[PDB]
Amino acid sequence: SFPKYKPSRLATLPATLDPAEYDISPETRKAQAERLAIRSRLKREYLLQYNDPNRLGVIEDPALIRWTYARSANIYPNFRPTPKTSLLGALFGIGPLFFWYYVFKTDRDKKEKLIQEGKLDQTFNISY
Amino acid sequence: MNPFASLTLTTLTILTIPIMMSNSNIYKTNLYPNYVKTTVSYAFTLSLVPLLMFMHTGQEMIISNWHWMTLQTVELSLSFKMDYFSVMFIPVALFVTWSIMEFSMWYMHSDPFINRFFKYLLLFLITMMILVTANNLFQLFIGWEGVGIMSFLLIGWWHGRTDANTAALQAILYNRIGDIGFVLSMAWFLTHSNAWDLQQIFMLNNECPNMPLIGLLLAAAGKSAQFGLHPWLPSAMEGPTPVSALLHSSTMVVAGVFLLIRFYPLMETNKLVQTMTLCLGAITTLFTALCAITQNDIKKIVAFSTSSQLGLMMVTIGINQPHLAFLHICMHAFFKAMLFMCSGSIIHSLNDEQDIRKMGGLYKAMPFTTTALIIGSLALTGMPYLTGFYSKDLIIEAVNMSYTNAWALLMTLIATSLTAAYSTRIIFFAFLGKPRFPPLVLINENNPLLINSIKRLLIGSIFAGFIISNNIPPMTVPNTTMPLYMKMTALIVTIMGFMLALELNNTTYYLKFKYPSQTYKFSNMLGYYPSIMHRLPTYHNLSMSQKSASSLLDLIWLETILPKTTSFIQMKMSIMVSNQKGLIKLYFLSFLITIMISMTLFN
Amino acid sequence: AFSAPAAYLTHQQKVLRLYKRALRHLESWCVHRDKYRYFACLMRARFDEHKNEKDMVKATQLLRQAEEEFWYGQHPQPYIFPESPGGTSYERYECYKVPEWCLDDWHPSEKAMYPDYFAKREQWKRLRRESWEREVKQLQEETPPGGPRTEALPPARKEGDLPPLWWHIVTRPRERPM
Amino acid sequence: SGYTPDEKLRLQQLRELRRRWLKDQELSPREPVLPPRRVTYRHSIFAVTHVLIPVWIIHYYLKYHVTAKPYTVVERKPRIFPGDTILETGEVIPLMKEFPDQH
Amino acid sequence: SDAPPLTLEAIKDRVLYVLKLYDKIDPEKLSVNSHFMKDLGLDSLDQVEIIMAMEDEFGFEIPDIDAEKLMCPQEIVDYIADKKDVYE
Amino acid sequence: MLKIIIPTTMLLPMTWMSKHNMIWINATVHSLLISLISLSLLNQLGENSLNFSLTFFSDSLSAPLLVLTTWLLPLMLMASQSHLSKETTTRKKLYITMLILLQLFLIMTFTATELILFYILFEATLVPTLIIITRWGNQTERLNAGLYFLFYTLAGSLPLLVALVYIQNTTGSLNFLIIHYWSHPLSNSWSNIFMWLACIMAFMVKMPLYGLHLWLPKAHVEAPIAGSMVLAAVLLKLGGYGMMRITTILNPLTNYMAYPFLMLSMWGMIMTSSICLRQTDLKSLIAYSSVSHMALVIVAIMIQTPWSFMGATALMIAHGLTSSMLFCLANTNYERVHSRTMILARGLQTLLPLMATWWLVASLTNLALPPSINLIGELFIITASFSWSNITIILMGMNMMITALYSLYMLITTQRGKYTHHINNIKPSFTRENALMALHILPLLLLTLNPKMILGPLY
Ligand SMILES: CCCCCCCCCCCCCCCCCC(=O)OC[C@H](COP(=O)([O-])OCC(O)COP(=O)([O-])OC[C@@H](COC(=O)CCCCCCCCCCCCCCCCC)OC(=O)CCCCCCCCCCCCCCCCC)OC(=O)CCCCCCCCCCCCCCCCC
Ligand SMILES: CCCCCCCCCCCCCCCCC[C@@H](O)O[C@H](CO[C@H](O)CCCCCCCCCCCCCCC)COP(=O)(O)OCC[N+](C)(C)C
Ligand SMILES: CCCCCCCC/C=C\CCCCCCCC(=O)O[C@H](COC(=O)CCCCCCC/C=C/CCCCCCCC)COP(=O)(O)OCCN
Ligand SMILES: CCCCCCCCCCCC(=O)SCCNC(=O)CCNC(=O)[C@H](O)C(C)(C)COP(=O)(O)O
Repeated sequence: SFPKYKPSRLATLPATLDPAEYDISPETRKAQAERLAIRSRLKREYLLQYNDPNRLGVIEDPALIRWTYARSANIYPNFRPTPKTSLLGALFGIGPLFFWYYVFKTDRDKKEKLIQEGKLDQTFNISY
Repeated sequence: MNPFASLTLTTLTILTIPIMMSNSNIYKTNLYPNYVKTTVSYAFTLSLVPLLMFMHTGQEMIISNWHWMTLQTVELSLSFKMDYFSVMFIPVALFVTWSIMEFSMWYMHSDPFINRFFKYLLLFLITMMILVTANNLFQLFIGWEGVGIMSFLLIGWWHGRTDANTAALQAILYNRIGDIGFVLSMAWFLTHSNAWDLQQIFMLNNECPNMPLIGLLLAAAGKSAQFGLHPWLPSAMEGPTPVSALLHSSTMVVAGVFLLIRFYPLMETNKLVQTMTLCLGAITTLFTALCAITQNDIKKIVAFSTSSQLGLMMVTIGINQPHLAFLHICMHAFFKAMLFMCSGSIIHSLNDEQDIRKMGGLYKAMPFTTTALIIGSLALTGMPYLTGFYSKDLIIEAVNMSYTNAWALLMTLIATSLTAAYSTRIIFFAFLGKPRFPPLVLINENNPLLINSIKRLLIGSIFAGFIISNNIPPMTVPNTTMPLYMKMTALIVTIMGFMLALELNNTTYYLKFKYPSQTYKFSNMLGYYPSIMHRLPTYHNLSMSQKSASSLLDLIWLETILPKTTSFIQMKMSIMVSNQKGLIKLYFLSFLITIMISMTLFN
Repeated sequence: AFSAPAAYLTHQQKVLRLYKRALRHLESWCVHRDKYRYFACLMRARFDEHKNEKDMVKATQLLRQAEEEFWYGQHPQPYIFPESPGGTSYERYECYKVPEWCLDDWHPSEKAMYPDYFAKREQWKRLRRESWEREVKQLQEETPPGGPRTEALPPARKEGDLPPLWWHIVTRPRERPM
Repeated sequence: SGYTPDEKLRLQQLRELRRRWLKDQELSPREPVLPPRRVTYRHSIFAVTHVLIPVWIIHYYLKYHVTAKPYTVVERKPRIFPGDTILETGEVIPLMKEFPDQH
Repeated sequence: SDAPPLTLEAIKDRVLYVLKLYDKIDPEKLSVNSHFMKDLGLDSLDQVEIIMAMEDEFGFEIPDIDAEKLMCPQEIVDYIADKKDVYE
Repeated sequence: MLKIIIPTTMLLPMTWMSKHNMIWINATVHSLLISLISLSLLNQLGENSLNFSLTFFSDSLSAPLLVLTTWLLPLMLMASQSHLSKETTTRKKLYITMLILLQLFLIMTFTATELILFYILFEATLVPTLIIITRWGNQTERLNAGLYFLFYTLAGSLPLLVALVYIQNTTGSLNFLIIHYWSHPLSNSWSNIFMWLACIMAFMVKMPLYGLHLWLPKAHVEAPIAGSMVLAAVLLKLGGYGMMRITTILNPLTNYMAYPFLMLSMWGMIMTSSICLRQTDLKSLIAYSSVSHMALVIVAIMIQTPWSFMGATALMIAHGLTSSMLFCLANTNYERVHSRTMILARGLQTLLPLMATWWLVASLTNLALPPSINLIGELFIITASFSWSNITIILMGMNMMITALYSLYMLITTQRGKYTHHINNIKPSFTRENALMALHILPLLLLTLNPKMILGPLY
């Protein structure tokens, strides 16, 4: 026996180490055959559109339009106010602002107090 | 009058003429690389004169020739500094660059865009010369960014390769991380010292505070590829071999170290920053040597050796010996450039093969490269009276004979041992065993360009250390008295590393095979630093950039708050107001209610 | 690369792939030729101990522990050929690969040079044009109803016919165009 | 395993077509039809068009323009050692304190 | 580079050379069109070893899906010629 | 000042009376001549200003903006001449009329000795832009974009007008000179706080602020090439000019009230720079880059120091030129591809090398590479912010890093790699497009030789 490989999000499971691959069955074989049939149909359509000498333009890719539309224009109509979404939006849109405001305010009050007491040594500080 | 200024500006000026002629007809012919090489050689032999004048007299200058914008009490001008550092580093860089272009004449013989390659090399040289001679921080920043952009362009020379573009972007990312500290230092210096000139900065800072020096240290770590920001230098070997030999081995990568050399009057007055510099250099050299001692790509091994030498330079800066670090820069340029040239020659001879597992008997198959690589390895590890001795031996003596940290000294010694280890690894795995290259032998060296370019740097790597050490004036107190055992610490450490690594490598012939240990996996995978740090942060950034920044706030909540709420409220109010069935009974009752309210409320 | 993929990998294909990977990684581990030869023959003997095995469940149990052992000792920095998908020169010359249709946009002064080449190109374009209508018909009449099942293209069956979808396979730029 | 007969035939036809195309890619001896139309010595001219003229321009610009304004070019004030004399003044720096010389 | 423009004659010469150095095959019984599994009585593992020999001889590695269906030396030379774009 | 206004007005009669096939040539020639005429305004004084009359005056803040506005029109005409080829003469003349009207309104706005006249012209610039966006736009969303680009602006600008007239009731004059010479401190009161907000948010909405930047990606994406050029180059600078002109009376209340907007800009620059990293559209990415740069300009203006103002002026000029060039390059890609998606067409350096060089130069100048004026403005603002507070340097450096990252990402995705195989309609770049790129880029590298020309009145 040898030490076992532990998969992670950024280090996925190897293809040859998946327990599902070695569990062969007629249903799995049929599913793979159908997947390859779909891929073959799409490839045949693309090649038929590609090798045509009359075509003098790009081949429109409905997958690409669907991807771009879902990324950009389909976000809001499917949005729902949810405790997860409300809390995450509030956090990532408000917390950093107040955090940086507190940091800069504390720094500037410290600097102003030091100036008022005069113990800052601002000699040669001409350009501002 | 005083030809020092005329010559020292003429060198940099004539370095720019082929860039002007790049739009002429000569750029479209095959004589352009010869034009550039001749220009560089003439620039070197012309810059040899200010060096002679400095060695004779010690003459230094500041040439503030052109006046740029003046901003209230701050004046910005085109000012060049011609101290010892500039007048010494310019000839060495020009010599190395001349050798590099002579080598690239043969190495890039089949590249269609060879004139563009030579133009890029010349532009990088011009930007580096701008960086070295700069007298104010803005010109230094101009050079800092020019060399980085040229490195980005030259790493991704083959833009059809995904990995080249990835490496170029990696280098840009790390150099911008250093740029953060560089800009911090510039801002602090302008705000407090009221100037970016070196003279005023040195004058008004008798006891320099922490922040500007920390910014300078961050910039130096970014550009010199210290441990925190190291992997871009190993990854930069995607570019052509001349690029790896010129930029990422001898000239560009020392720039950050040079920066810390330029601000040494402020460096010596601060103790915490010196300790940070020494620790960073020690950890960098140790880690890079440990990663080097187990690599299979020869170019990767040479790059890791360069990074280890940079860490040693940073240690020397940290122990308050800037001049010795400059001397180390001068010697390292010579011998590391020649080593990379030998590697490129071997690479070309074996039909673009880089892994050492396919390189066998070359001691007799190619003799000139063999002797050049042997001399270079001996100089790098440190052989007495060679070019590497006059620098590295003094580095070791200064480290041993001064008030440092014990751990940094230990890591410096172990790094020296590991340097010997990877040198003997390269020699053994590439020159000693039986041949392992494909049967079609295409080994050839009969070309005057390659031989001349290698032999010039060979003469340099043999004589330049002695000549320069005996020519320059003394700039520090020597360690004239030493323990006898501590005088030979570097030599015995190097010999022990040589012998131990040779004995370990000789056991590969044994007909026994065992699975690797954890230390081998850790050292071969670069401490696993390139994996995690190039997968965990980036993803966690990019995902956020689409999940929170792009979709959650920009597309949903910012849209929900101002526009969508207004639209919904206006639609609801319009529907409520306009939805009247047209029955005058309701309108008349509302009018009666309004009349009653007006009579009972407005009086 | 050229051959169309199959719906799945058979057991013999998997064991051959494991044999190839294991021998390559052993050669990566064993730098010297004699050591590699000895250990590769030892590995071949270890592999051919179970060649005659017949039980399919035991066969699947085999090659699986073998793949795990291979993964444990897979030489994390294996040898890769320069032009291979992991090599140092994988896509060096992809920046010099220019499409053939770019020549259609050349200036007449540029086409004045190399006239024989453009004449041959005109013959090629006519041949592609006359040929294409027939190729579509062959594909239409030869393709099984319900769409293709495997992305394998049939050859030409008549005399004057040409292999369907041949233009962009014949007109590859080069392996080293410049 | 191996090629199917249809695969064999298709590979043969595609390979012969590819070979024909590759042969067609070759050049005839007259293919580069270039239209002509116009409107020590090498080093000797190079050293005067690339070195001497830049030195002349830079020396003129430095001596007659840059040095006109104050503090544009600043020297190092070369070292003064005992036993030296100054051209401007002619006075001689006095010698040192005669330390005991032994080994 | 300085690499000579190798021809199919050279490719077939080198392939036949490598196959003749294979001691499991009698050199006097081998042929250009001689099949591996039947005419020479070679196992599948021996075929993949031949593929490895070709890869280490020509300096490039053939993808496994293409390698596993190469059955005679003639097809191997043809495949290498298509890979390297050999004219004559 | 009428020596510039009257030729711009005569540009209209000339266009209408011009032959059906000579409109573009006449418009370009006379617009370039008017730009040459307006070049004379660069000769400023260290004294007050160039007070031509009671209605119009010039300043070294107004002069570079006026020069850029006059210079933009020939480039806009050259860019628009391509996609309007199949268009009727009357409507092409209408397009040129809209461009001329926009230029005239901008020229009169940048002088504007009085604040009510400034507001009138500053809101008059809205109508031609809305017409251009909603008429000569390709997508169906253009109308929506127009609505946004309208109402946002008015939502900020209507209160300002009220504040303006209120000031004239209290101060008695809205003339800039009298306002400067008779400025009095603002007491920290709720009424003064709301007057500050009314005076400020009108210009903050058009920069735009990070919270109020929603309209900009829509308006930039759905507008034609000329609309995108004029929006990115000049129309965004109106808010900065108004803020620099109006912050004189807002002191000392600016110190307290600057905090929310300073925080919003300092975080929104990071937010938009990160948004640029994950973007499937070129125009949207350029728009978000513009948002980041204008957020930096907002920070500079709110800091209210001489170095802040100098860096702000330099950054506005440089960003205008750079964004116009980037939009032009994206439109040149789109006219061949008709998809406007980064990942669709790739490896264009192989097919169009000179255009790849133009792309590289545009990306470098957007990356703030020294000694470009982009870097000069960025560095001046960074130094002023460091003087304001030493902790801002972290956010500024992060912004620089992400800016370089997304700039080189844009360059590499479109120029490097392997070309798309099925795309075959990529014709060689025309002389017009190359001339447009050169005329965009040369002024930047010439202005870096004379930075004081664009550093503003506080130089
Ligand atoms: C005061 C008196 C002064 C004198 C003192 C005495 C003089 C010297 C005494 C000798 C002492 C040891 C010298 C032998 C070195 C070992 C070489 C060896 O046998 O390697 C094979 C062997 C494994 O080989 P393999 O896996 O079968 O590889 C398969 C083939 O060989 C694959 O082969 P390949 O063809 O791929 O490549 C072969 C390559 C590949 O070999 C490797 O894999 C290298 C990996 C091990 C060697 C690295 C040693 C350097 C140590 C620096 C560590 C700094 C601290 C790091 C902290 C780590 C924290 C986790 O090997 C080499 O080329 C040579 C390797 C380096 C040896 C030559 C230089 C080392 C001697 C210098 C050490 C001290 C003298 C300094 C002198 C100055 C005076 C003070 O390595 C080991 O078994 C490791 C031995 C030592 C490792 C110590 C680190 C263990 C860390 C674990 C945790 C520790 C606690 C941390 C707790 C933290 C909690 C927070
Ligand atoms: C949405 C995307 C961005 C859009 C623009 C956002 C920026 C606008 C925000 C305006 C800045 C804040 C407004 C008022 C700031 C005054 C300072 C105050 O916050 O501090 C304390 C003020 O105390 C409390 O804040 C009282 C006010 C509380 C009521 C305000 C609601 C708080 C959250 C609402 C946010 C919604 C804003 C947007 C509306 C559409 C100090 O207490 P005190 O010394 O006594 O008062 C000093 C002022 N005096 C002298 C005139 C009296
Ligand atoms: C993109 C959308 C941005 C919208 C901008 C809105 C912010 C501007 C502030 C709200 C409008 C106020 C306009 C006031 C014009 C200035 C006049 C003024 O300040 O005079 C004050 C008047 O001040 C007021 O009356 C202001 C009252 C506000 C009424 C309208 C409320 C609108 C919404 C307020 C909540 C939002 C606050 C922040 C909005 C920021 C935008 C997001 C003095 O009044 P007197 O009676 O003359 O004093 C005598 C005694 N000394
Ligand atoms: C350093 C890397 C370490 C890697 C470690 C790897 C360890 C390997 C251990 C292997 C263990 C086994 O035997 S796993 C054994 C897997 N099961 C079988 O092989 C059953 C039937 N075999 C076949 O059918 C084959 O195709 C065959 C007949 C061989 C040829 O067929 P051909 O006629 O088509 O050539």
